[PDB]
Amino acid sequence: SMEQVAMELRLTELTRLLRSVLDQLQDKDPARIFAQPVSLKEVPDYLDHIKHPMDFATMRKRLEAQGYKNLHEFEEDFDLIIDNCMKYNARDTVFYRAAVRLRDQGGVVLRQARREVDSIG
Repeated sequence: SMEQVAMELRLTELTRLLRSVLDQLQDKDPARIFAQPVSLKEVPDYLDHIKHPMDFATMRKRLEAQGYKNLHEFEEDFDLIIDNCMKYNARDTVFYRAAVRLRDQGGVVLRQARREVDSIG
């Protein structure tokens, strides 16, 4: 149907906008602390601590399959990156501090992304 096509075009345009959002958030992580999944070879206990691991590469896979239907879903995954790190790592660590700075800087970007998603529809 044409209605199904139109819905698919909207998902594609959302995907474009989320791709640009993802780029902008990841630039706020120049250390690349959040680029890849925590390795279970190097942190064998991780899944005892963290139930839903997340990272920028995993988000990019989901994005490229058009797997985010709305901005809320994408924000949920970004918050997991931050929140997981702030739980596993102590306040005094470079990892925790990196997550705080990512959260603070990413807020700016997400605030305008929400406006854009509502504005364009």
